[PDB]
Amino acid sequence: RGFSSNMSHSGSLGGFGTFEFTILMAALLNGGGINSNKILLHGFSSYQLFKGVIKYLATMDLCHDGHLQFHSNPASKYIDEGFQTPTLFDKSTKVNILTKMTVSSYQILKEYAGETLRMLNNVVQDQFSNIFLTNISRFDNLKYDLCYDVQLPLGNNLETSLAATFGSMERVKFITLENFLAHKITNVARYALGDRIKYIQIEMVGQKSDFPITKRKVYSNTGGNHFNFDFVRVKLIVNPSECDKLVTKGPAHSETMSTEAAVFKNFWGIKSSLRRFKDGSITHCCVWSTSSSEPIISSIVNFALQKHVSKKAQISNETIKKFHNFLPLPNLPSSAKTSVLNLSSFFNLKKSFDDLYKIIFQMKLPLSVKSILPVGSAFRYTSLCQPVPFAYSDPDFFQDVILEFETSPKWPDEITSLEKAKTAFLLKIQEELSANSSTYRSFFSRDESIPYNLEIVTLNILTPEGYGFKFRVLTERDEILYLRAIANARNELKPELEATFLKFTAKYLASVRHTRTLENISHSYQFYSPVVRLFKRWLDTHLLLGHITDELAELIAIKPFVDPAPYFIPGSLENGFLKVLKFISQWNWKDDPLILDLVKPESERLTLAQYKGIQMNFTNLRNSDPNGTHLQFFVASKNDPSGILYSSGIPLPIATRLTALAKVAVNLLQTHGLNQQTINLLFTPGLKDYDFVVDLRTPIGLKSSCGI
Amino acid sequence: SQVFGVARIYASFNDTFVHVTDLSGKETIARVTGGMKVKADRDESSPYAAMLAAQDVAAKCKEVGITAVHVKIRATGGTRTKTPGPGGQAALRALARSGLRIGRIEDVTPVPSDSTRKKGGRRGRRL
Amino acid sequence: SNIFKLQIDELLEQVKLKQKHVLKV
Amino acid sequence: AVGKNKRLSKGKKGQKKRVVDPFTRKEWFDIKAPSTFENRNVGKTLVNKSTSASDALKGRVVEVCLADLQGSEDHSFRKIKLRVDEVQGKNLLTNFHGMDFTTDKLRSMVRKWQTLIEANVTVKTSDDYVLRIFAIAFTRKQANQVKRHSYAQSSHIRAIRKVISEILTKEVQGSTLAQLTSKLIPEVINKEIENATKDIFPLQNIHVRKVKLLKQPKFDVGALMALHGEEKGKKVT
Amino acid sequence: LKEDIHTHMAIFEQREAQAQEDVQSSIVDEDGFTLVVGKNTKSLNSIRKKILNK
RNA sequence: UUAAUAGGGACGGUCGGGGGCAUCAGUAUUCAAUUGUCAGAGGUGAAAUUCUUGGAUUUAUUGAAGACUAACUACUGCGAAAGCAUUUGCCAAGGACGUUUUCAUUAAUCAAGAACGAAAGUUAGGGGAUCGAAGAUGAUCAGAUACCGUCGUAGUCUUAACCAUAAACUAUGCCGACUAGGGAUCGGGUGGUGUUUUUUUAA
Repeated sequence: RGFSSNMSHSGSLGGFGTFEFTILMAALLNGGGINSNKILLHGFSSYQLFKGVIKYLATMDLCHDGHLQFHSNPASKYIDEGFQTPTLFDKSTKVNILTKMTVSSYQILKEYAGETLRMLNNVVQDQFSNIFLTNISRFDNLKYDLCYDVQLPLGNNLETSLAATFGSMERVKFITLENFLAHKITNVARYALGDRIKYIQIEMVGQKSDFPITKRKVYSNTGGNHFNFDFVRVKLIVNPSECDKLVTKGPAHSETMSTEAAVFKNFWGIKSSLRRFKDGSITHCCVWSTSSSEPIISSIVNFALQKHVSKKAQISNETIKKFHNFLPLPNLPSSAKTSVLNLSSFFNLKKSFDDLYKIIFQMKLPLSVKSILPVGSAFRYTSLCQPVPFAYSDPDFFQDVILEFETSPKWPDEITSLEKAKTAFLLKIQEELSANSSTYRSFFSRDESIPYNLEIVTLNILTPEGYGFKFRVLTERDEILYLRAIANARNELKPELEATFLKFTAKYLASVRHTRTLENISHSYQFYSPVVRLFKRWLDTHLLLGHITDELAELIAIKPFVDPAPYFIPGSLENGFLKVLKFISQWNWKDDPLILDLVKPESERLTLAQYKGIQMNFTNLRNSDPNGTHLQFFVASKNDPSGILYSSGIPLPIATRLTALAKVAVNLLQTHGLNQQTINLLFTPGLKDYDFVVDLRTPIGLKSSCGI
Repeated sequence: SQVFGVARIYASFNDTFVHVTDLSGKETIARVTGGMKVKADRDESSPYAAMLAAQDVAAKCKEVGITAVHVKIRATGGTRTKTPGPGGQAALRALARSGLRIGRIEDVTPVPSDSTRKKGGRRGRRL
Repeated sequence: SNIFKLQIDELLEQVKLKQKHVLKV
Repeated sequence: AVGKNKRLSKGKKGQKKRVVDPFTRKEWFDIKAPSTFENRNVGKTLVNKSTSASDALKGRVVEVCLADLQGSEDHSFRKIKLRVDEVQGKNLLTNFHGMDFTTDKLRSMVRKWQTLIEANVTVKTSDDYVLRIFAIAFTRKQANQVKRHSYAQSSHIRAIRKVISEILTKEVQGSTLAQLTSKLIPEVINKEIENATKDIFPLQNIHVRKVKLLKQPKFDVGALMALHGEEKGKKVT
Repeated sequence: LKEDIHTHMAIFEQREAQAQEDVQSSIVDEDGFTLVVGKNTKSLNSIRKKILNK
């Protein structure tokens, strides 16, 4: 977790080492409870001693409300009062060991203790490697959602104003200017962002601690014996729920301006305003404007930091800007101002579907309509480009919809007869739809996705709103006929027929379940929507989407969220995407299966019996396919217990290519830090290793009809 | 332009309660009974008490702004009678007489699938 | 639990310092 | 009895005065229904103004007939309970809270010379909304039947009860509540029961009698906003 | 498409009708063995497949 | 030697509000938390004790306790009787039907004795919502409403044993033959037939 016993008021995450860990052992082995009762018993094993403290740090608060006192030379007692700073007092020695702990670092420490406690209590999955054998501190971007590097002015000494701000009063409180500026940056940044973030870390890049014997104090090349740092980096854990809130709520209005209102007006200055809302409340509030290139946080940190710390500072986070730009910008009104967390484009598509959803039911048919289930990509907030009215060059323009009529015994028992009855339904649906509702346009098309099943015909409905929907029948007899299909086939042909059945259930049966779960889970994971398109965009640039079914990319892209350990749930596009690339880089799909609990953050969680069943499937498959030539990625969940549904038919070269690019991408990030040049290098294709390359150009440009 | 209430009438054998509320129900808008509007207790269940009770809420109903009400008539229920008495219907008449827009009429008397023993005993009651 | 206990013991012996480098210091 | 001859009661000494009209402080609030229903307008409600108003507004449950929400008299005998979950700008976002029939229709349904079969199941949907369903069906006579009654043996009632329970469990498990409500409005569920029970016995008047929501997971405003399909205020110049 | 579907259904219905009559026509072997056919059976080919399946 | 339209047992699919042990639902009664309003609420032929401005009665969101299975409920079902009405599972038991399976008179009546035996009652624990002998108290005015109202002990429920009484009725010993027609119903079986059903999962 990147925790050390070193100073943290300077800016580095740390202060908590063995000694603070081991000293806390003894305090709890001598008590620790609110009743001075022993929390740890001296007969405990190594596991039990470690568990209680990971539990202790997780739930008892030692900084704001509550503090612990012990006796080195007397049972340790947990006091409810707190000193507003991390404190483990020792009455025998009158020292607080937790003085080196910063307020900001303590909550980050408490978060790691709690989330490990959840894995420690976990029984379904083994968590030994994640808790101990995985370094989360290698990359700041992977560990932290947003990073802003601030270049202080005149950096062979800080400007007279900044040196003046430190002033005599703060040497006594804060011995070094590096310590003081970090506290200044934390307080203004914490206060400015407020609820928009969970945790904030301020780090002094290029701070040295060792100097030659010939010299009295450490010398920084920029410092000039004045300031031991090159620059500061503001690292954040953003809160997706309220990160993109347009307004920062403040204290309410009153006859006499309150102290909270006083600090509120002074801090934001002209940016502050008193504004009223529909509910009738009058409160002091400030305004921000959303952008498709940057989050609201970049605007707040820039304005807040310039006003208070230094007007000459330079705030820049270009890395996050590039990823936002790489996401396609739709051709809708006010697209640039729209935030990347807004799903309004998808919602307008659903409302248009709802209008057609009503027309179809009131229509009279020989069989009553059981249900209409939209299964298209845009319905699950995953389409690479957001839906655009009349932008029919988008390949995702026609959204799949499954129509199922009421069960009847009059279905043809011959599958080619079965579908020609299915098409006869859609034919009638087309006829009265054309008559009653002429504003809707429609046409039929053939589907050949199911191998050998050449009679499938689908109705493409062009809604007046400017959206396309594609309709196909589902029939209860259809499934068993395929089960009949495998049984009668010759033993040599049975493996081929089951493949036909596999893609049938992938499109008809399991497709419904995939959209239902993903749509619901996507609400909790606000940043799943943006990241999955950018991952699919990355696949397209390297020519991998053609062999990779869209579902497989989705199940891969959701792994960092349902299983974020040892990391936290991403709240940024750059953080979420790189985590997907990291997982692929370290994924051993030959020996390690990929299984997910598509559930909201803490039922439908995989318990032990269902869990063991899935590995048993993996071992049996790998027993027959040890090299993994036939199957490479084993992706399973509650929806897909077989684990081969969405990862079958991919050539081995594409599977290794997917992992090959990920490792080189991670190695690229290792050799050269995240920057503009690297990001372009990630998202551009080599096209050289391919044996032969063919260049095509379409007669007309397809961007404007694609909604980009 | 049409704001709705729920006019609840409880027609007991000895009294009639006329209670008008919002659609959800916790907020009482106006509640009056026969006891409000009569000088002797024996005539609390009388229909005359119900009408002057029902008229009182209706004027109070027009005060707050409610112009329509959904009627949910009921009786004492339990192991007693299931049908609202004459007081309940008379109150429903007056609400129409007041002019309030009547939305829907339903009987919400508590019907037990299983009832505890009645007060009367074996020989019976209501002699 | 037994799996976790053995995993601890394997983890320890990997990271135990070599006693020869102790005697050197 | 307000009469003079009526004896004074103990409560009459301490009488708080009507020096405040309550409605002077009450503030009207508008209710909206989920997008599953055609008519989103389902009236309004009133609460004391914030000193807050929201705390009372959360937990508000309003029961309303489908005919108003669907604009069709075919659903006059069905009611839905809507619970308020979120408030913004005097608009109360509600979610499905229950369903039930009018007493008169149930009473008219139960008739003599036939067998009443009722089945209940406790099941959770995919969104972890634990709910209980109640379904009712009645036996019917054939076109050429000459027997006065259409009673079915106990083994048959059990066979039907097994078939109905399977269908209700299947429908709820493989659907969301919003999807589940979407099936309730067209009453599709009854049509598969009568065809599922068709080879067994002819039934009439098959309906899902009642829906109860036993438990709820953590509230999700993001999901709630999606089901209903943020706002800046006004500078005080 | 309209003509193609209409021709295909008509041909199927004739064949399905003929198949159902064949099974339920009191089939008797040359040795006077009367084949048992259950109600709702439509095709003799299906009967053979069950004998094979079981 | 038969294998009694005597009998026993077997075996096959059914059938039952037959029995016991668990389990699920269901409103209703009482109580409790919160929630909005305010003067009576309750009860009688008429009234009074009683509760209520610390908010009664009534409104809604629930939760807890103990009983108990409405409407469907019928000259219908099961059990020797007394009695038995929610769902599901377990344990065994049973009438009738079918049998080209099995014993071969194993049967009828009947003492003492034994088992069961509505409600009430008894011993010793648990529980105690409702109803409620007893007792208390309000009112004691008016004959169709003339004995009601409030509190309510034992009891009403259950565990382990006693008590063995009912208009416990066909007001009517048992076993076995023969001595009229008719068509309604319940369970089983046989044949026919065409509607409902339905299709290589099974059934």
